[PDB]
Amino acid sequence: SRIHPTAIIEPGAQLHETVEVGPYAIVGSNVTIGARTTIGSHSVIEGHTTIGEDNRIGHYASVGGRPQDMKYKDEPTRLVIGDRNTIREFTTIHTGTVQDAGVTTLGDDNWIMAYVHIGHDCRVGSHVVLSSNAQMAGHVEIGDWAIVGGMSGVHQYVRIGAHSMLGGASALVQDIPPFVIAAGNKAEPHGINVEGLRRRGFSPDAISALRSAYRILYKNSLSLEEAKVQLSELAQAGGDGDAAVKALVDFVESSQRGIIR
Amino acid sequence: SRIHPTAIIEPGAQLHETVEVGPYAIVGSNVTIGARTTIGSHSVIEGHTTIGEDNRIGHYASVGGRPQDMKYKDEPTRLVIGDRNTIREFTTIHTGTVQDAGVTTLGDDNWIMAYVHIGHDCRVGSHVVLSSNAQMAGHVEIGDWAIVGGMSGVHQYVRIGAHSMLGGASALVQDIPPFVIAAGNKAEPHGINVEGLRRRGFSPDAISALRSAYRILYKNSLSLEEAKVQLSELAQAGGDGDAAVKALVDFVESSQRGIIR
Amino acid sequence: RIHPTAIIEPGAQLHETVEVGPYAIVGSNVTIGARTTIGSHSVIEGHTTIGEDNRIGHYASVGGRPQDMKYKDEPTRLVIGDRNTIREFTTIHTGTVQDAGVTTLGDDNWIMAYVHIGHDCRVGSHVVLSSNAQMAGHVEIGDWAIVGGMSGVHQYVRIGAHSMLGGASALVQDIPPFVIAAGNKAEPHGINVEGLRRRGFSPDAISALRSAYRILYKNSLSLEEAKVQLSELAQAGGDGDAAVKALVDFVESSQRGIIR
Repeated sequence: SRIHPTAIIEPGAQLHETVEVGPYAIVGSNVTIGARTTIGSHSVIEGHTTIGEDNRIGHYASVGGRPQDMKYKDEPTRLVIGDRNTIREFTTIHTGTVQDAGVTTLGDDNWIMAYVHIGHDCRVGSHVVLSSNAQMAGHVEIGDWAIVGGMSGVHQYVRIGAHSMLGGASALVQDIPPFVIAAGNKAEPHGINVEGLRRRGFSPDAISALRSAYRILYKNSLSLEEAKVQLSELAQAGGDGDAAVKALVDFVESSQRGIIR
Repeated sequence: SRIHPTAIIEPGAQLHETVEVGPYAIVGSNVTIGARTTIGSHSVIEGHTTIGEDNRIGHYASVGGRPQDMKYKDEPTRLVIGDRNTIREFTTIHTGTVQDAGVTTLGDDNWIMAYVHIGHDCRVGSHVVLSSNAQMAGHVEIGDWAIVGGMSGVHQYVRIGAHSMLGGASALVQDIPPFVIAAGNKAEPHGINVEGLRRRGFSPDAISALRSAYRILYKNSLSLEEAKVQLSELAQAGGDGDAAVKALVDFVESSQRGIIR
Repeated sequence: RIHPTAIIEPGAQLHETVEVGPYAIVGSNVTIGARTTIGSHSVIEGHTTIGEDNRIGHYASVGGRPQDMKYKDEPTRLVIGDRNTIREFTTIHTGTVQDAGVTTLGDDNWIMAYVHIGHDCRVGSHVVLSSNAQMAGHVEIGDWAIVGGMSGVHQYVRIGAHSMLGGASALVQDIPPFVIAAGNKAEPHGINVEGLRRRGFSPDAISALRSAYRILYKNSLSLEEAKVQLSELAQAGGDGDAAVKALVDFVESSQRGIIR
């Protein structure tokens, strides 16, 4: 049996014929699951939840549970998950709220370790690593390739930029710009994520441009507005780093909570 | 049917006819559950445990497990939970120890989020919010309406005053006085919980008296002895704030671990 | 003894006296020795060997695969000894072929709820891991060590025997044996005197260790100077000499360095 005889697939659940479901797991009536996804023993998949293909969901995974927001009134809010995600034990990923945009999202190729909590209305990209017991409150955005260290907590509405890194045992209450390492309680910036950018194929010129960008943003007493002018010009320098610097200034121009400093 | 056929209700458990119990849940022989309480799938309710009415206990909730105290020798100690509590996933609430009063207590209208841990002999009031992965070691008192932020740890024997707030990712090793906001590792005081109090119906004059009390206690260079005298006088001003200030000074005077500074 | 709803995969080797509660699962490569009990909903898997007189609670994930992205399904191992208490929502993982292929726990350990023991950890005996203490890969924990609740331990850190880590601490370097540490990040705060007394260390041995602590941390010595002076104390033939030797051998073998 691809579906264990002790699993409960509630009428209405839509599972591709190739989906495997382990013992004592439950799949709710409003769940849709794509090809080759596996669900481990004791997991509960619920909510108005769409899961993609080739996902490896472990034991005791709570996927699609309702928001922990006291304003939630049982609205059929949504959770959408892409492909090739690894989701480990004692994880929680919640659906959205009608006060925001009604949907929590997770992309592709993510690595979600044990005890990780993804609150209502989060938007997580692709190739993200969420280490053990990393916990995000509502409406957190996490860009592609970001790494969140273990036993870290992230405040509601915070944005974590693409290719950024949050050290373990950190408390993050403002935005991490893309490409930046942050750490501490509360978390502060500590340079460009050089090791990460090297492993991902960024050139020494692109990395060197981002080091300049970091200096401009943090180490010259520039106001955020003054920094944006300088960063915008650096983004047009004609170098390997142009696109990366443009992503940085687009992220800082759009910050709600402001950025860590 | 209200009790899922795969749920195990041990002979001797006393459930009101309207209690619902989901798949693969277990309810122990010494458990009592009152009207309209729902127990989610995979949950284990055990110990000498009394649960009230209209409680919403989610999946994978461990309610009434034995103390994690090396002195515990399988005594039939108790856990008492009131009415209208919401208890989410991967939660742990333990019975008491015979070295204290043999009981852990939770009142009514509490919001207990995922990964929350309530150790032996805790005394939790009503309208309390315990955010995700807030963990309380043994013998912690939590006053009505208090809020504890996510990923926060509270040392054994700490008291959390009514209407106080502890920020996320904080470590609390001394008492938080009622009406006070605190944050950090270790946690320090950061003023009166002004907006909380206003939303709960505290008058402008009551809040102003509490702001004055906060300065007396923390900002005016007074010894603890001098602050207690001045607080005792402020509590007799004849204003709306009198009862709140009295509660504050009565709390300060009863502290055994001391108050946060 | 085995609840009818428990799933014991063919191949699992359980002593006749092992008890297994409702809805628990024991994998085909697991061995479990005499008088060990497994609570409801627990999943015991991997190439896992568990000893005698263990008390494993509900929702215990024991023998799960490494969270290392390099893991490719190799038959790596977890070994647990005797008389361990392992509480709820715990995770203990097997090893990786990039280290020595095995995660190990000794005897008489107290493993509280939400504790995480990552791949390739090596945990001794009489260790207390308090609620939600989490250890990344390749963490070594010496005998009698106590790790406080909601603390995180970086990969490859070594916790010395008889040490203590306070709650809500973040440990990124080694704790020498016999030392108290606390904070985010964790810093040293003296010899664990109360611990040593309870465990039978003599007053002379404790005084030697306090002297050793000052040499290492309080006397403005370089590491190289401190090591020579600790070695000279270890050679002086007093009660406590073996303990001081253990300290300097630990400091000399540190890869990540010691907390300061």
